[PDB]
Amino acid sequence: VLLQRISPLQIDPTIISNTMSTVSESTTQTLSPASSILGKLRPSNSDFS
Amino acid sequence: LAGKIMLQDVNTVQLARVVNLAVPDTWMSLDFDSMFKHHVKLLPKDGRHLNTDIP
Repeated sequence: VLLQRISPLQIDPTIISNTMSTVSESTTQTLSPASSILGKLRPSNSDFS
Repeated sequence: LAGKIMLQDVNTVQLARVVNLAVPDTWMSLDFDSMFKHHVKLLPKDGRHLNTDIP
C-alpha cells in the first residue's frame, strides 16, 4: 500500500492490446498468435497486488 | 453483363438490397458515405477474434 501512494509508475494494460491490433494475419487460418497471447494475459486491474 | 456481374464488386448500398435494406430518409441530409467507409470497423479493436471471421 505504501508503494502505491508514493510511486510514480502507472500500469496501463491497454499498451499491449494496441500493439497487438496491428499484427498482420490471414482470416482463413485456424490459429491466431495475437488472439492467443491476449487470452493468456487477460489484462485486469488487480495486477498491482 | 452476366459475366461481368459474376465477379464484379459493388458497393454496400447495392449489396444491402438483397435483404431489403435501404438508407433511412432522415439520413439523406448527412454524409453517411464517410461513416460507412472509414468509421464502422469490422475488426475488433484489440485484434482478431475467432468468432468475428467472415468466410
